[PDB]
Amino acid sequence: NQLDTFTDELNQQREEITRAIDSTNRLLNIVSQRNDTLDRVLTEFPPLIQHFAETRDLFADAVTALGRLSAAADETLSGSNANLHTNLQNLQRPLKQL
Amino acid sequence: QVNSGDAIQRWAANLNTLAAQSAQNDEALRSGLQQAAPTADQLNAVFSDVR
Amino acid sequence: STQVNQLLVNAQTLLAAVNERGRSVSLLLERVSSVSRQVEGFVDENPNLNHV
Amino acid sequence: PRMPQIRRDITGLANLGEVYADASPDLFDGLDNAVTTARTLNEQRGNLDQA
Amino acid sequence: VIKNLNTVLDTTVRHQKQFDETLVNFETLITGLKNRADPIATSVADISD
Amino acid sequence: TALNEGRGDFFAVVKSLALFVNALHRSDQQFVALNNDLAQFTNSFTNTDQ
Repeated sequence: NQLDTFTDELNQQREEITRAIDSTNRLLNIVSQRNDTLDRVLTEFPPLIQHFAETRDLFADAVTALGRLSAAADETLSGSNANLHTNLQNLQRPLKQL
Repeated sequence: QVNSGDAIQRWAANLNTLAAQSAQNDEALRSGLQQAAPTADQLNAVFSDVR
Repeated sequence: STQVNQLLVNAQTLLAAVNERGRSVSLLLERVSSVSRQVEGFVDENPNLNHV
Repeated sequence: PRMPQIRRDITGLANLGEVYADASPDLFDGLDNAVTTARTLNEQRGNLDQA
Repeated sequence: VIKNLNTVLDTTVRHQKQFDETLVNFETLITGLKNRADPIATSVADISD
Repeated sequence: TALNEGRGDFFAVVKSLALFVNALHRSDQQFVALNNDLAQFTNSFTNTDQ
């Protein structure tokens, strides 16, 4: 009885099974024809990832230091753009006459 | 993974584009690294002189 | 598997934290290219700066 | 008793396969160029650390 | 399906040691970056600005 | 006979995939969020061609 129920349930999904088989076939065909790319990835990416994991702290420190510099630089260059422009525009003539 | 198909396709295409742009300028990338190594030290020296 | 799950959830957290500042990250490359061009032009067009 | 879940898994597997088939070529081209730039970075690990 | 899957799987098996180590290394890197994500994101935004 | 000769490997696959899925199934929405955030983050650098 249980085999009858199980076989009925599986037979009711035959179209979905065929579609899944076709989809897996297409994906695996594309991956098989890029197997060379897969080999080239697995030969050279794991060392890069390992070294990045070795120096994650240094990278984070570099990014944070650059951000610390850039926040102050941005506030200075945003609070002194228009004022510097106007001061230079006004001081052009005294510079020329001097 | 199925419900986010558009997102994975979009970032796959964007990864393709970014990787192509980065690979087409390989010598530019090497020169950028080789010049970024001592220029930051020189900038640090200049700033520490006028600290 | 534990490492894979932790990697995926931490990557989601990191990407969510990074791209909340969408405008600045979306313009980082344009702005760095623009400032590079401006600095190059400023140094190029003023060759008398050293004597000054 | 877990047969509706089996049907859900099969349908999701088919849909995920279709999405991955759509997104695969871009991913693999990006992986090729990423291998190029990754070899570039590996050849200058010391320069990157100094930077 | 059998042929292509076998090809890909033996390709992965040839680099089984590296494929095993890269998951751990990537998890370590991603965790280390996530523990400082907010300062990192703030720094990136400040650099762009 | 073909299945029985590889029966041990197949059930090792079943156990290992059970561990994998049991440790990864709780974060389905976090995975959707990860994919969307990755798409947005990559879109942040591919607004133009170059």
